[PDB]
Amino acid sequence: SGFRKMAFPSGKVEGCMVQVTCGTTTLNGLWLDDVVYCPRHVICTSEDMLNPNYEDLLIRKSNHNFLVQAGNVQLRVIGHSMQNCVLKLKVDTANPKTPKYKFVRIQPGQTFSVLACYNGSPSGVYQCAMRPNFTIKGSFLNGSCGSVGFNIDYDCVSFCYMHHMELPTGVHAGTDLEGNFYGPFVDRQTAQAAGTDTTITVNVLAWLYAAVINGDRWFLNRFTTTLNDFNLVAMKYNYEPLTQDHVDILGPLSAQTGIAVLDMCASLKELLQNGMNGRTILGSALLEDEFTPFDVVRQCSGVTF
Amino acid sequence: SGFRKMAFPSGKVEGCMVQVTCGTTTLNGLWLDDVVYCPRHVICTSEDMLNPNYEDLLIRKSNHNFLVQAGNVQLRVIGHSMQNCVLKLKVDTANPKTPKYKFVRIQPGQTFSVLACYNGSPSGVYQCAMRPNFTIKGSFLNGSCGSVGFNIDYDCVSFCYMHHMELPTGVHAGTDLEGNFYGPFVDRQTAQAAGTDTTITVNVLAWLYAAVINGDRWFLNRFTTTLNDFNLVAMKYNYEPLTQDHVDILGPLSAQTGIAVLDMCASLKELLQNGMNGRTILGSALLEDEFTPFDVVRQCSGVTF
Ligand SMILES: N#CC1(CS(=O)(=O)N2Cc3ccc(Cl)cc3[C@H](C(=O)Nc3cncc4ccccc34)C2)CC1
Ligand SMILES: N#CC1(CS(=O)(=O)N2Cc3ccc(Cl)cc3[C@H](C(=O)Nc3cncc4ccccc34)C2)CC1
Ligand SMILES: [Cl-]
Repeated sequence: SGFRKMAFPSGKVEGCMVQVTCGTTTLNGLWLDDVVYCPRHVICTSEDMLNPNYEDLLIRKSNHNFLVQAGNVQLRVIGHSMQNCVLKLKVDTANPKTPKYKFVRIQPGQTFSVLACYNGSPSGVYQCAMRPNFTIKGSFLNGSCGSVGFNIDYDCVSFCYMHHMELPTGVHAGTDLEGNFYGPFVDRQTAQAAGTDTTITVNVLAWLYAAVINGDRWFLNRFTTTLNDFNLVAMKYNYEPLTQDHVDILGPLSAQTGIAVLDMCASLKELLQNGMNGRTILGSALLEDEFTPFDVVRQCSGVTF
Repeated sequence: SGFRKMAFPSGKVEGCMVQVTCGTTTLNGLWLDDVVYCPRHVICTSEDMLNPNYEDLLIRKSNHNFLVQAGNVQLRVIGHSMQNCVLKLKVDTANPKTPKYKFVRIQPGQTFSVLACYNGSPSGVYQCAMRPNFTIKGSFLNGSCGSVGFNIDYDCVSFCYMHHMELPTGVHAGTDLEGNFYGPFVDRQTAQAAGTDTTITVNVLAWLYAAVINGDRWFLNRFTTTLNDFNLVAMKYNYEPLTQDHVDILGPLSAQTGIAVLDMCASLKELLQNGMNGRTILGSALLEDEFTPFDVVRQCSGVTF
């Protein structure tokens, strides 16, 4: 029993975190094999950020201008290149702690673990989701740039996010490990804002199934709905549309609890129109949307890494 | 900016998890130096658990009855002894991945990270607190016994909890790393139930100071209160008494925000009376009590917004 916001064990990622310094700027790098990956804005001053020309700033740099520190050991930079908004530093030593890994680009609604780092040293681990507006609600202070997001599929670390910036609303933006931003953001000090956000419907449904598995059934009712009628109600409350793909993905949980997906949709409709009436679900007074159907199955079955 | 339920990076603990087998029973062990620590109920059958005589069950066991597996390597048990409710197995190999560590006994209200394991393999990491009734609200399935709770302040891992059992209400009970249970609980399947749980008042106050640091003041008011009048109100809402020790501990957060502890107590009294009226504090519609004053200082910025 129990249902907690759970992150993947971070050990395989901790062994890759390094400190990258370029002049007065210090941030975090990811050391895999003989390459260190970090945000390209490490080569900028506060002044450059206003309107940076990254190739022009990079051409003026030599290998010895980048200081890479792994623990208390200094690594030697023997090459440098740029791919989108990520700087790739070739080093003389391959990381002996390099795990089995892949670079993956995730979709909004997908969750991942974040290993927050400062000066190449991991400080904490938490779970979060890529919001429909492409931002993440992280917890990051100055110096956290270069911190990474990941998932573990069997024994392989899937790196999906690298941290670059904080928006005025306190939410966060970054790139995949190939340097492509999630969302309409740019790595420049200029006016940028998160768009209006929506609730991840398939995730709230998965979390309602996790509550049923744990004994919270007060919100169940005898009613059902059509997929079209549920989507008209979802549009009214700023919830993402539910597709037939989402219904198929919820199939295993629907069979385990004996509650059809459209039967659980009728419960969600009543919760939206009437509220919780002083009651809670899994210790929460809000409808939680940062657990995917896979996360629910994983936590209710004990999958190890 | 941001405020998340954050766990310590688990890497130092993942490198200590092993599988312990005794007959038909399999659970997790913690391998530090040349000793494996695990719950003593690993020597019991389901039948033994009603009224076990551990000394009598243990005297019938030899070193070669315990199978310890670290990764895909088998360890050799060369000694065994019992200390309170923990079994200590001496092995022929010292753990090369043993971190700098301490065994610490915590008080109710204190938080820690849990590395949930099955068959000696880590599955997830989450944050939780020792409830005032000495239980923890974890997320554990059968096979999770022997999973550990820890803090990693600075570079030293302080082990504070080892998982032993689930109570009928779905909550969890366990021991410190010296085998002493937290609470009036026994490693015996007897009529046992958690006492009435209460809210950790000093933690809710710390979390209100975090909300102020992150730029929110909607809940503050022009009032103050005496310590005694606050306690008479709080206990009617099932909140733990706030002691002078707790007031002293909140001193640093009070000086940073400029809000006196008894002024913050007045806001909490009003929030308990009025509810939130459709508003949230740090993304929550309930008052959060699983962040200590020390966790808030560790995560939040030193500059108030
Ligand atoms: N809005 C905003 C803020 C950011 S900033 O203006 O100081 N800043 C401009 C900027 C522009 C583009 C890029 Cl790619 C990076 C960056 C940097 C960036 O975001 N860094 C950070 C990242 N994370 C968490 C931070 C917390 C605190 C201060 C910086 C933080 C620096 C004030 C929060
Ligand atoms: N009530 C209850 C339950 C546990 S039990 O009755 O099967 N059980 C009695 C018992 C008594 C004392 C001691 Cl020391 C250990 C133990 C064991 C124990 O708690 N194991 C577990 C531990 N954690 C999480 C579990 C989840 C699911 C099943 C086992 C779980 C076995 C059914 C939840
Ligand atoms: Cl303590």
